[PDB]
Amino acid sequence: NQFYKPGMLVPVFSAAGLLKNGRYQFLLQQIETLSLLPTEQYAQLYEALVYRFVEFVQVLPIRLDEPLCSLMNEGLLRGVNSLNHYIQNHPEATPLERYALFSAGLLLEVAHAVVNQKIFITDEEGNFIKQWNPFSGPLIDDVETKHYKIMPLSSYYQRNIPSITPILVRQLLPDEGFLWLTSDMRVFSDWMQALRDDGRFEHVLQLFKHKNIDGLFNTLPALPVNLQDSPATAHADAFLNWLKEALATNQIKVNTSDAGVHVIPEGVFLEKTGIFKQYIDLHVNVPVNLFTVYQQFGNLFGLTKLSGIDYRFEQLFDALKRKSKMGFAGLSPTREGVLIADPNLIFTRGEIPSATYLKL
Amino acid sequence: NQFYKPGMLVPVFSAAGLLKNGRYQFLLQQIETLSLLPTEQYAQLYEALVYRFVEFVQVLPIRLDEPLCSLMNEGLLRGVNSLNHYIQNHPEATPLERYALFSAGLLLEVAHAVVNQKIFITDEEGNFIKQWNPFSGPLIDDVETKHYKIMPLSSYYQRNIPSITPILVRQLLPDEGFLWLTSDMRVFSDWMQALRDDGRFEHVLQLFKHKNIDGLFNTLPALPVNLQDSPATAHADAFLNWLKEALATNQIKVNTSDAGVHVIPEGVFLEKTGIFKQYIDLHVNVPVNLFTVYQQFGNLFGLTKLSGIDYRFEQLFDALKRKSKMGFAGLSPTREGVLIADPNLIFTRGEIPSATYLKL
Repeated sequence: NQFYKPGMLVPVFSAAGLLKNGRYQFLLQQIETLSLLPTEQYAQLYEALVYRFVEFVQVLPIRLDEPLCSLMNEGLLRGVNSLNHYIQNHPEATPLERYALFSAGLLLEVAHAVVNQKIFITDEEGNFIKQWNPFSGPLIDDVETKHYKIMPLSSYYQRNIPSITPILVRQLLPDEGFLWLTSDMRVFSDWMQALRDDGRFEHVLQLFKHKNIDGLFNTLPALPVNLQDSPATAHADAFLNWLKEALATNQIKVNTSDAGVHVIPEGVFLEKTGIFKQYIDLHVNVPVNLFTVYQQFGNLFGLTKLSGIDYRFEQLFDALKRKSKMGFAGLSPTREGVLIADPNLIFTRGEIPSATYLKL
Repeated sequence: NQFYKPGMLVPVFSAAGLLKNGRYQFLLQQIETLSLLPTEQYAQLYEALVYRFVEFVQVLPIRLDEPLCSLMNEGLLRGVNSLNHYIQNHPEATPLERYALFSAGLLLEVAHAVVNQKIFITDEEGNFIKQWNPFSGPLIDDVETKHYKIMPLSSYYQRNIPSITPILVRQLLPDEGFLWLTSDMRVFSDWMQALRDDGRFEHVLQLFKHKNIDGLFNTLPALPVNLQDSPATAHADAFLNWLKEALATNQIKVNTSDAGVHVIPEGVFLEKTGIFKQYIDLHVNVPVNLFTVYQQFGNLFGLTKLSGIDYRFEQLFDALKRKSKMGFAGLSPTREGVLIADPNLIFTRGEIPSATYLKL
């Protein structure tokens, strides 16, 4: 069992690459038999669904403290084992009911690919290229996408799971599959209810969750993932991890005159000669200058890339009069730095402070 | 204010036909000004959204005891009036926020087109041609669709509103519109929360619901709808209305030997020489024979049409021994009739009885 380490690069796999182990191919063979469908239709409906699911979730974990591959493997187990158990209780289950249950068990947690993290597509060095939009398709739609970073989000977006799930299910199901589900309104209704987690399928899905299910498959392999270093961002990764902990335990002034971090309605502002310098000056034994940490932060969030629209160089605008009375200015108002549009990538373990002095 | 009468035919309109009144064209002009968008983009994003919305909901009421056109008119008012009020409180609202709020207010109740009724597409006489699948597109996708019947459903499907809404919103929004919403995760999050009814937009949407909103538009016209008679089904319509009331007040044996109505897992069975004959024999002053009422029921539910897959001629299979001891049989087991796959079109005002003797 392998876990993601903050800041490492993950390779992208094809669904063929993720499904190559004999255990996954035996599961597909067993699903075909449970499906009651001819081979052409099993391939169209079930096989295509699995491949599109795996391509989409890749090796992402169900939650960030869970093992890699857990999203795909728990999906596949829930689907095959629920379907097997249900059939054993209801031998008359129709082909449509079977597809409905399988797809519900498979896709149950698919929204975790959206809410738990943002995915930064990078080059082999870790430089940001673009941010994955899961609603436009899987990572593999772009044949040049080879590596990505997992950027954790606060728990704030978990509230949207009930809205995201139905969208992503229709996005991932073959068109003919979704059309067939809509051809019976009672099945469709119970399928949509099943997908809502927290109807005829509620009992078996519950048994699955309490590990009380009779399974065809006990376990699925977790293939080894060669996580790689991110040399072009490493100091910026250490900076970010530090900033997250220090915000999580109120170690940093935010929104005051003194502080190098400000929350405005447009996001979280990180002032260069503020929060970055503070980090340098706190850590006297780490071998990096402000220039390099700031540049690497630029590399990490795509500050030079037009695709990185959420992360940009900004300047914000009493302060001078203060330095004249309390300092030596008596002998520019603007503050210089990086704006991150979604503070949930920075405040990942407590409340986002309210917007509160400097403006654009 | 016009209300739907059970069993009448509704004409189909084009969005151009539904939006022709000056008040709707003035609302669109005002929306363009509130949008902050150039004309090309307003047309792509807002105008296309409205036209696709109206085409989809046609003159359907928000609820079956509400006026015709109420779905489209409350949508349009909620959208324009919420957007106007919000802007007046937040003059800095971005173009994306404005589109988000407008689309949320517009589409809020769009799932009512799916859950409140089934729509039977008919010919000018009222003969069933096919059943509308709202997930495949609006009625006007088929250029031959000119008339339809509204077939009320029980309240059972209201539980699915939270799942149906997000699907139908993505289905109806221009692709570029949905993509733009997904480009900011905080806006997207608050938009999805707004769409969930029962975030930055919750306050204005609430004001709308409690009629505490400052509006640009007070009212929208309800165009007159020429509802038409359904001669090829009229006796079947009276039958159905009668069957619904009698089930709603336990006036009919169901699931017993004696009764002409049975609930099996596959739906509600209506026996020809049972429930149809009972109706004839209860109503000695209505001028119709069993043959005509049964045939017209066939016309109503498409029993001769392959598109009417939910409604079919069936035969189900003690009874003979009973007639030998208690009748004159001593001097076929099968029962003949119509199976309706979704009992929520028959039991529209109480619980569906449990499946309980005869089988396929």
